Amino acid sequence: FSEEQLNRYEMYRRSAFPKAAIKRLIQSITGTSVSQNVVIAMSGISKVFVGEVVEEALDVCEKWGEMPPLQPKHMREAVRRLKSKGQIP
Amino acid sequence: LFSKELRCMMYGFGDDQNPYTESVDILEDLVIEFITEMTHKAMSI
Repeated sequence: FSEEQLNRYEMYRRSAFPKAAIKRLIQSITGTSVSQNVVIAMSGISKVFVGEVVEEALDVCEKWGEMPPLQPKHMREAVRRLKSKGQIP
Repeated sequence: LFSKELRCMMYGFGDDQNPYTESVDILEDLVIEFITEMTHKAMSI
């Protein structure tokens, strides 16, 4: 296989949202303190959420012929399909 | 907020190793919006 595939999975595997901002964003709604689990937990669901968009976004990108980097038009035309498919809130 | 980690996250999913900053912004919103919704939905139970 290639170093890019290797380097793309390594970036995948280790990428994650900063605990700091997930805690700050969550507590700006709850109005209260939240466990680290709630923060850790919330980060997987958020990562997964991102994953699903990019894939849709990528699939859009290519059927429209075009190529990455994904454009804002790819991001939004992807969000719609995932709602029509009922897969994201 | 996440423009740099979400950037290495867009790569691990198939985007360019250098996603368009423009798009990384739209994505951060979708996420900030997402977390919130979940946050409201979760408390509700």
